Amino acid sequence: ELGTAFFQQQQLPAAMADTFLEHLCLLDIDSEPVAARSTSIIATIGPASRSVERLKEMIKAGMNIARLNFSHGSHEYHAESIANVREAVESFAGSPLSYRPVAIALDTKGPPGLSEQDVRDLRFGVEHGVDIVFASFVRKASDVAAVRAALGPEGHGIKIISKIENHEGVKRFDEILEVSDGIMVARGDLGIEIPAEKVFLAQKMMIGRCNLAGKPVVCATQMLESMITKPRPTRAETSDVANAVLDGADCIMLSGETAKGNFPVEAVKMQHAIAREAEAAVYHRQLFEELRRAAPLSRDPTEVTAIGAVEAAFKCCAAAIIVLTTTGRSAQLLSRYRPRAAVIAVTRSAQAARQVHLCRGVFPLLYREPPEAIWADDVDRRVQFGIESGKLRGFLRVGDLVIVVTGWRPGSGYTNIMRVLSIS
Amino acid sequence: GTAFFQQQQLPAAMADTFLEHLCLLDIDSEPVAARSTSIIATIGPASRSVERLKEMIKAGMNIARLNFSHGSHEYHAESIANVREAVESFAGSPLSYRPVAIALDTKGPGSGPGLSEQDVRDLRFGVEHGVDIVFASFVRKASDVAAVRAALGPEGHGIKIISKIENHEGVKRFDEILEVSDGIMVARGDLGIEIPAEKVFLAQKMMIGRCNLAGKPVVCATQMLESMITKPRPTRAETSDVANAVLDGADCIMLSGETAKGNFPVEAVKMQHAIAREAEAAVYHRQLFEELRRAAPLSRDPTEVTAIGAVEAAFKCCAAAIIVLTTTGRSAQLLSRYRPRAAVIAVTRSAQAARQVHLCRGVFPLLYREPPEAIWADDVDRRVQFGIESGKLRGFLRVGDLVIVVTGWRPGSGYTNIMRVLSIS
Amino acid sequence: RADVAQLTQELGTAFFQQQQLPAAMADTFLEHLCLLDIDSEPVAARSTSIIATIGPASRSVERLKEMIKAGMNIARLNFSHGSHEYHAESIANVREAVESFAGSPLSYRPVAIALDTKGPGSPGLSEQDVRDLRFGVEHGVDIVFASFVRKASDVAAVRAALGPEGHGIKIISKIENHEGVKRFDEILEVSDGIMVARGDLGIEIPAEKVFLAQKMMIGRCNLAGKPVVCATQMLESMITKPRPTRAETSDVANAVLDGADCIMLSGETAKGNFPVEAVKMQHAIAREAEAAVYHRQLFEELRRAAPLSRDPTEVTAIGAVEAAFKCCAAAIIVLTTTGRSAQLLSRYRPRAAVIAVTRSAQAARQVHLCRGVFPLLYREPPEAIWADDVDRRVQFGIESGKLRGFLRVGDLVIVVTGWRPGSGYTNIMRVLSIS
Amino acid sequence: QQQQLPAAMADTFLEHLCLLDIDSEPVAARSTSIIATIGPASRSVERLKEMIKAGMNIARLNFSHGSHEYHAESIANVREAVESFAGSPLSYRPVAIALDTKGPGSLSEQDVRDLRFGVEHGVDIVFASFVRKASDVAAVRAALGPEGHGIKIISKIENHEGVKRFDEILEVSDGIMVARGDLGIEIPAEKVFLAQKMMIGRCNLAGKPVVCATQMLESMITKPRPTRAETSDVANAVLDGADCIMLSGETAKGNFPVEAVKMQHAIAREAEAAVYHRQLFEELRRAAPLSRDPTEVTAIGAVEAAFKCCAAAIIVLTTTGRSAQLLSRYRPRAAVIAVTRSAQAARQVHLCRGVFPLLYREPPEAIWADDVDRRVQFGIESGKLRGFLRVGDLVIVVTGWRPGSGYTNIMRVLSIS
Ligand SMILES: COC(=O)CNS(=O)(=O)c1cc2c(cc1O)C(=O)c1ccccc1C2=O
Ligand SMILES: O=P(O)(O)OC[C@H]1O[C@](O)(COP(=O)(O)O)[C@@H](O)[C@@H]1O
Ligand SMILES: O=P(O)(O)OC[C@H]1O[C@](O)(COP(=O)(O)O)[C@@H](O)[C@@H]1O
Ligand SMILES: O=P(O)(O)OC[C@H]1O[C@](O)(COP(=O)(O)O)[C@@H](O)[C@@H]1O
Ligand SMILES: O=P(O)(O)OC[C@H]1O[C@](O)(COP(=O)(O)O)[C@@H](O)[C@@H]1O
Ligand SMILES: O=C([O-])C(=O)[O-]
Ligand SMILES: O=C([O-])C(=O)[O-]
Ligand SMILES: O=C([O-])C(=O)[O-]
Ligand SMILES: O=C([O-])C(=O)[O-]
Ligand SMILES: [K+]
Ligand SMILES: [K+]
Ligand SMILES: [K+]
Ligand SMILES: [K+]
Ligand SMILES: [Mg+2]
Ligand SMILES: [Mg+2]
Ligand SMILES: [Mg+2]
Ligand SMILES: [Mg+2]
Repeated sequence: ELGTAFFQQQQLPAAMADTFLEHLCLLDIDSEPVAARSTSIIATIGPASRSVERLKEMIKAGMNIARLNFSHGSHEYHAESIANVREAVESFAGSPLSYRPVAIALDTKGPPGLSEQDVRDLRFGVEHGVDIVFASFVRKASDVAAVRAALGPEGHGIKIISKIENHEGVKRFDEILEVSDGIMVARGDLGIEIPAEKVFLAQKMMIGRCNLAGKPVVCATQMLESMITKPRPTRAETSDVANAVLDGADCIMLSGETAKGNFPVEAVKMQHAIAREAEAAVYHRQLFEELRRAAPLSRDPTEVTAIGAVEAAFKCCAAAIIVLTTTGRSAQLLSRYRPRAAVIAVTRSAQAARQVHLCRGVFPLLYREPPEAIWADDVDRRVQFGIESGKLRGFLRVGDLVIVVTGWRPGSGYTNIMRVLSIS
Repeated sequence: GTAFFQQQQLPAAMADTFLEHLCLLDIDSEPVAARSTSIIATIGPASRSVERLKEMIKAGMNIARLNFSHGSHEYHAESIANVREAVESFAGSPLSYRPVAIALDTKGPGSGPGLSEQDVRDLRFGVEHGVDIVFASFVRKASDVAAVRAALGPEGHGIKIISKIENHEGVKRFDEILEVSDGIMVARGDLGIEIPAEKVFLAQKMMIGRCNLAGKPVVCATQMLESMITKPRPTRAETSDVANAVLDGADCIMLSGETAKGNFPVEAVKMQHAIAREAEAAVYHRQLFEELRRAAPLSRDPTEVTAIGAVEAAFKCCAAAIIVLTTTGRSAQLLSRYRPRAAVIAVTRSAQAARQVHLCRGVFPLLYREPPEAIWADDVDRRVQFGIESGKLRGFLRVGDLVIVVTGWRPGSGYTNIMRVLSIS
Repeated sequence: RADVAQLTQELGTAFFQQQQLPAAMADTFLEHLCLLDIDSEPVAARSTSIIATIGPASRSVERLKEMIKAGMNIARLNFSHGSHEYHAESIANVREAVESFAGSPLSYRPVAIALDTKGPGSPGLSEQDVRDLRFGVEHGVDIVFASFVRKASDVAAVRAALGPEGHGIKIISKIENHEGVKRFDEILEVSDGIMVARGDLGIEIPAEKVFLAQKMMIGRCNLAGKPVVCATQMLESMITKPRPTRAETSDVANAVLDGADCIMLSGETAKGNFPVEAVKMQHAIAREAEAAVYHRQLFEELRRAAPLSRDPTEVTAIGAVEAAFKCCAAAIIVLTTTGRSAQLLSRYRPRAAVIAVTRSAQAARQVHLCRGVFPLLYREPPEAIWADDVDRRVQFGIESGKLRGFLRVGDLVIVVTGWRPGSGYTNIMRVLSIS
Repeated sequence: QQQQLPAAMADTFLEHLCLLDIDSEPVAARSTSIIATIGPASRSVERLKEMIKAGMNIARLNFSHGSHEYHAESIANVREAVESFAGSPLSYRPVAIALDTKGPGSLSEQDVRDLRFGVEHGVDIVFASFVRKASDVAAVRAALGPEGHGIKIISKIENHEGVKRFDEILEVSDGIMVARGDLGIEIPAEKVFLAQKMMIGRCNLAGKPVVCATQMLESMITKPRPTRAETSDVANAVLDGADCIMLSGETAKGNFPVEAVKMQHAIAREAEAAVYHRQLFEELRRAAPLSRDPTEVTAIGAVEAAFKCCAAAIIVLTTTGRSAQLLSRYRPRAAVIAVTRSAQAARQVHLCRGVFPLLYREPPEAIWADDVDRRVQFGIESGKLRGFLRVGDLVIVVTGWRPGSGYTNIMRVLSIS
């Protein structure tokens, strides 16, 4: 079986609780997190985190997405930062146990319409192959359409994460989310635009609505602010990181903590440590039931397979859900049900591998082997790639159970199969 | 469509509380799904005619009960043959053929402590005549079940033993009896004499609840439509009783004198069929599925893990059916324990398993007769297609429906591990 | 276990093995069913009232005394049979048997008298019904079971036929056809309660659908806080046989589990060979079924569904029921003029008996329509100080409770009273320790 | 509607989060008490008057700093600023005085001296530092002597042993303080939130006050506005179920002590309206054990009645504060207005969330029933003056059958004016 020690780790006594109150009462500081950290860390790259050597330390500390703030620097400066990130990422393309795809996100300066500088900076993003755009001061659905249009003919695969920074953005949230790929709760400007004591209501509301819609939500700004000058954060700061994860955030961000502060690597390490602890403390019993009850009935086989797979993973305490995905959509639909099992996404798309870091609990594996002549053989080779990487990284052991999600024919949009596999 | 959400008590099924669920029950909401609670009809003078048995199979009879408290071995062998003859008269159309189980109900131990000598003889008769199930009378402890198992010998290992709880000791030792039995029968006639009559409903509801929790079949028996022995229509208490046995969670409902000796055997089967369909639509699945899920323990068995994943997927898309390939019936039983609204269409080559799965609510057995294909994957698809074709013929499926298909990774029993979402074309 | 540990040490483990208390503490309905125990005996008094149809088998004063002792709470007179002279003799015999026990509170049982109308037959109120309803007013009947109610205007016609003198009579509309089921909400709004008349309903709609109509109407009446009666063929075989069938005992238990305030006996008591035994059987089943009710979910659902209220009687009633559940109160003693304060307690389905102390003989008979209400008729002349008249009535309920099994030394009771005399001013809840 | 009522009616916690509205303004009075540490920046009588008006309910004196002479001057200045508002008895705000001990280090003689100072100066609460076991609480209780029988002991959990022995400490303490500063050094900083949420949950279950403390608005020591993490932290302590929130250096030595109190007040009001009462009340009620105590039985009946009619307040007559504490444990949305003649109980009841103490200084009526009705009308008049009540509102009134402590057993539904 698994043993009594297995059921004492990763807050499993608190997870089995019949009420939220009992769940809180059963939280144990001695119950150690075992699962890999599922909340992605976005680190803002600036003078303090630009060097190739510093970026290697940040990748090792847990950075998944590199943010380039186009409110500062120049095109030449950000292109050098992008090249340094790509160089530090590719320095691990040898050791499979260390290679990790890192997304590149462009944060716009902001706006009567889209600013001239935004148009130029967005074009720069397309030309430099950025994966994500954090669009500043989004107030309505037409602002997202303008950013979408500026991403031109070559950039329609770039993800647009709309930053909600003012009262109008909060009030028009539903129409913005409908046309955006995700949302960033941009607390800095939001805390100036609306009373500071109301920001938590906007954060909790937007995270809840994004979780319900199955779209990524980023919690941003001043999460570990004091770490710009101090080697350890305050009690309010560690609490804030933990509570953003407990709220349901897919990503957490570092701004000045990594862009200009004295402790960029330590700030990433701190976010990693807190997120792991907070993910184990999530009350999955009620969360899954509520995501289940609130999500409408679906006749989309990818959505139907995803809920079946997450239910199966919870039933056997599956070590992982291995999904084959071209666009990342199959992994995103698994992620919306918040499984405790890691979602190992095997893809041939280098861009999808970087973009799936926006989805909580998705661990991308970029597959570069040449295709098999028989499609079913090519599928099994990718499933075994996910198992062998999982074994290598520590996610899996022989005798573990995994859930495998695939489709019935090649190409995106046909996911409809869930298999229960025993690791051999 | 908007009309779809009007039928099969779907407004009452979406209710957030049990009280609102009751308030939304609609007499104009027609049941659409196939009747999932099995009907056991006791065979007798009123129901041994081969032509009368054909009418009863068409009316909904799933299990033929042979009461060994009456008649000789020669009488019961003629009952078995008349049953098999009426069942096999429909084998010429394999897409509409209905398997019918044969159950032997023992006389019991009487003033005796354990397996009576007559029961030893009757049980061996059952093995020799290939009965599918034994309804073991007056089971009081786990050792009574072991004695019935021993009397069936090495050749009767596949026969299902349903322990009849008919007295206080059986109720008090219920847990140990259920652990070693394949299922339970709430034998209300003797139970109502052995314990105060006003307490039988507590024993019925408790045993049904515990069997549902254990995932084992439970039969509600005796006097369900008693007045239909002489009258063409039942009383208000009788229709209520049938509906409430289904709402309690019974897998099977039974007819005794109503089919064995009465004047309305076909109409008593039609009546149970009509009530069960209405009551199944009125089940509050929202709470029931949540509770069965929360109470079911964690499992490392791939059949069990696939079953809950498949039931969850079926609810998510309002799947018309869950088509499962099964050798012993176990994969269909594990689907059935989560009480899906979707019909569990079980495709099997075992004629015995096809008969025995009638004990599990919502399992519709299809007997596959074709010899195996050389390529195993093609043999699985042909059986899946046979389920789709049978389901289309029988009204379970239409083009455009979504179905969940449950299969395994290699031949033989015990390897179910795959769930597929399929669109009917 | 932690929420019942101190109370288990105080009241004892035997207290918590009775009245299905292990099944009542269950966290799910499934676990609640699994914990039902045939050895867990009912302790509480029977709360679902029994309506017995009075006919040739149950008319004698001596037979009626046996039926009152067996548990009959409401005597039904079916105006589809007999004559005015026949039913007046039945009424007089019921009143004579009821008053033969008027010697003390520790032995008095008030019994309501209900008139069941013949019906309209082939649209408006029939001329026979106008005559029969006038008979009911003249003979002081407490309730009218109005046959074949199809719309709100049918109820208004019955109310009009009762005249100015029959304003206090309760109108229980009988739902017997498809139109009455479809127009249920408008009928319930203007009626005092409902009767699920399963005999005609089972002929008017498919017999296999009657259970849906019964469960729906009971649920809606529970939600509205109005009495609902389950009627017809509950113990049918007991007309000739001394014991009922397994379906019949199941039906009675399920009507109580559904949420019915009253259960009825028709030919079972009017013409059968075992009228007293039929009443005893319904009494035995109802007590067992009341203990098996899953109060944990039921109370939560009645609370969540009941709208917010600014009526102090309504606010006091929910507070009193909550307090009674918290301490396992033996009773909730309420002072009432019309029965309304006791009815508002009853709508939350407390496990504690609602002992209603009233001076109104009619209200004492009519509160039998509400599940768990035990009426006590107070006969003493008023005290000079109103506060001391209130205290005397509360003590009358505590004295009847003490020597009637209900209350014991060391028991907690919840007492519900008002701030001024007259109907409509209930607003006080007190926790009292009995000594 | 206002006070997050659309989010409060939600059928799931997820839908409740989705319905939270920045435009839905808080209407109810702030229920989470603010403890402000008094030091050089908040010592002056004039500064203390502005802090009382900003929302300070409990004045904390940290015996890790200063001297007995210094803290006695602080106590006198607090009492002077509090009494400057006693001319209007319908608006007078009681303020508790809490002594925070230095601690044991490697019961110390320093602590024995400081605890006797507290008894001699009439302190209402002792924040007992570094509590590791039930015997540490007994030692603090012994040092308070026979004259300090009524002082509330709030045990500070600041290390691994305190967390592990939490249950035995809570059973003998009056309440708990989650002392996050030392706890964040004694255990990994990323685990403190688990200890905070667990201790708050267990105290809510036990019906005992819990204080969230340290670095809640830390940046406000030098800056006029807090960080986004800080406002989030205050809101989350209230959402966790904390009865009190604390300010240390923010009020003791910082440049913006009044602004820090105003900030905690503003956040707490917003966070209290965002509490999901539908699930919280049902969980507190299901988990609270069955009781034969009439005060306990009346308290749940009164909270249930208050929710049923959206009562503006629950007015309770209490001697020791116990009847108000038993109402508070069910977390009613209605303000618990506690009318008390004891000045000590009025100060100590600030430890319980949603309890608003009213000190009774009117002459006693000759008839006891008349005396009770006047204390009840006093609650109504103070409520009307302070904005808690309006004509037409419904209030729940909780009283006893006989004078003296321990006889609460009555709940009445009253319509205002
Ligand atoms: C002042 O902080 C901000 O307004 C927050 N924005 S940021 O965290 O993305 C951030 C980016 C940057 C720098 C600092 C910095 O905090 C910076 O000093 C800097 C300096 C020179 C070039 C680029 C940057 C840059 O991108
Ligand atoms: O998540 P996405 O983008 O829909 O990709 C899922 C697709 O990947 C697969 O599993 C395998 O497809 P490929 O063989 O083309 O990689 C498909 O069967 C399925 O439709
Ligand atoms: O329910 P059972 O008896 O375990 O049978 C399920 C088995 O049926 C199958 O689906 C088909 O197997 P066969 O080809 O041997 O019939 C197996 O893959 C699976 O293990
Ligand atoms: O239930 P009802 O009909 O509203 O009667 C309750 C009334 O009974 C009382 O408790 C006592 O009133 P009386 O003295 O008129 O009998 C009132 O204070 C209260 O208004
Ligand atoms: O809350 P406590 O400490 O039990 O005190 C509440 C007490 O207050 C009262 O309401 C009034 O008491 P006093 O007359 O002593 O002021 C009592 O009836 C009740 O017992
Ligand atoms: O731009 C941002 O990140 C903000 O304003 O918080
Ligand atoms: O054997 C039976 O069917 C019974 O006793 O009810
Ligand atoms: O009228 C009735 O009582 C009936 O139809 O059942
Ligand atoms: O002593 C304290 O208050 C702390 O350590 O947080
Ligand atoms: K920017
Ligand atoms: K038999
Ligand atoms: K009639
Ligand atoms: K200190
Ligand atoms: Mg900004
Ligand atoms: Mg029998
Ligand atoms: Mg009729
Ligand atoms: Mg400290």
